[PDB]
Amino acid sequence: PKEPEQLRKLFIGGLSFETTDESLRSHFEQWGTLTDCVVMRDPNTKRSRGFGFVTYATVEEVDAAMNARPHKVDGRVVEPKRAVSHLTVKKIFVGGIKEDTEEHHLRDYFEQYGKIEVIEIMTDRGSGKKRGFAFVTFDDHDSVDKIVIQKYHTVNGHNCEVRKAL
Ligand SMILES: CS(=O)(=O)N1CCC[C@@H]1CN
Repeated sequence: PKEPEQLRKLFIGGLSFETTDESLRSHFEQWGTLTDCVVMRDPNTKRSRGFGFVTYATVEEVDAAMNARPHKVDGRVVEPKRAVSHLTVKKIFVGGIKEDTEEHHLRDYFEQYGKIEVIEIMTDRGSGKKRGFAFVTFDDHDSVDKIVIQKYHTVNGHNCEVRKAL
């Protein structure tokens, strides 16, 4: 029961024009089995378009590669990102938390996706009452990318709606 291929791909931007299918594969095979690895090139000149993609056998292998950033590939720091579900942001909206969800609930849950920098539990401008949603800001976009492709998020017993923010 393999994870969907779309969830096992990493788009690699910022490639050296010298990077090849073979050299990109040799690099990223350090973090797992690669079922696909392509450098995008011009159809007429064969000159590199400066980006490519690798497909791992499992999602855990994608995580391993992302946790090994920064990647310097053939002398150039590249920019890996998970495939589109790119709106590259570090902040999420968390809705459906009602009035009893506190900072530590959100922190304890979301800290396993990435390093948290800000947690903002929203309150009513007039009364101070909790409005039932929050924003979490991480230090890096991959946390958010992992979060928003999950079907479900359960925090403080609530089934929450989570999406990318601004
Ligand atoms: C992640 S990487 O393979 O590009 N690279 C950067 C420094 C550590 C490692 C070299 N072994």
